[PDB]
Amino acid sequence: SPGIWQLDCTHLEGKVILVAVHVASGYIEAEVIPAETGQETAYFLLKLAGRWPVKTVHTDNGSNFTGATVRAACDWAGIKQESMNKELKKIIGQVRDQAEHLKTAVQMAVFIHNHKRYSAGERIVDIIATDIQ
Amino acid sequence: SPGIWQLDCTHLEGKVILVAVHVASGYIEAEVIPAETGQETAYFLLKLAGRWPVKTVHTDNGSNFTGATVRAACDWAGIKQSMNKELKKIIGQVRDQAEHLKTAVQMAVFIHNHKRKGGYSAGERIVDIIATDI
Amino acid sequence: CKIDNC
Amino acid sequence: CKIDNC
Ligand SMILES: [Cl-]
Ligand SMILES: [Cl-]
Repeated sequence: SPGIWQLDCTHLEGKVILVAVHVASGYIEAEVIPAETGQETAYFLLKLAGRWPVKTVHTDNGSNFTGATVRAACDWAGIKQESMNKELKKIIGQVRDQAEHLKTAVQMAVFIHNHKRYSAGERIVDIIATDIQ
Repeated sequence: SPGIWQLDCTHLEGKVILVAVHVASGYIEAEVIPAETGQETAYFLLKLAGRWPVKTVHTDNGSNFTGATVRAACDWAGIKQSMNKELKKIIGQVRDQAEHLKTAVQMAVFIHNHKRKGGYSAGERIVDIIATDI
Repeated sequence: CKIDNC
Repeated sequence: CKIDNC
């Protein structure tokens, strides 16, 4: 269970945001990507998998998951294949006017989400540390 | 301290890579960015600070740190203001497996952070240090 | 002064 | 088949 993540997409201002939720803790990684393509999705996962011990990613199994590039990146990295989107959009709306670019506002929301008080950021480290022990 | 990170830059193929090292564990976060500018540097730090409990970030104090936008991002986030060679070595091992340098960098990050001798990896060490501190 | 353009 | 273009 420590290794399990849920990947979803959400849309604001005509841009695409990918959201990875560490299921056991509620910790999130999110970013704006230029299009909801295999290649962009593969790169996001590769990034994630380098930062956390990612065993299984549950996805929506849509168009950006049927292709060769996601499959190759997951293989390499050893990854097996609405409240949250709404929560994140809520926070984004609270900070939006503080940033020129949506991408900045997203990362401010990530910060807020993960550090709000334990925090999610505290919970993920606790769960992984207990697992390594 | 668990909260201390070192930020450096390195250059390959005409591109800029920013490397943040968690000093107590050797865990790294790295990204290709389009230019070594305040705005890009501020964004990278904002991103980092949302993912880990970042208290202090030691930087090279160069041109991309003298401006208004790193200072504003760091204020907001509450951050107070060998490895490059190692990372370029790993990038070279994987480079031909990727079209784009950015992908190779993230493969290198993965390798660096998950490599272990049997004892622990850097990814394991950072979690153990932050959890002990909580 | 925005977080990305001060 | 590259990790970013297979
Ligand atoms: Cl998706
Ligand atoms: Cl720098």
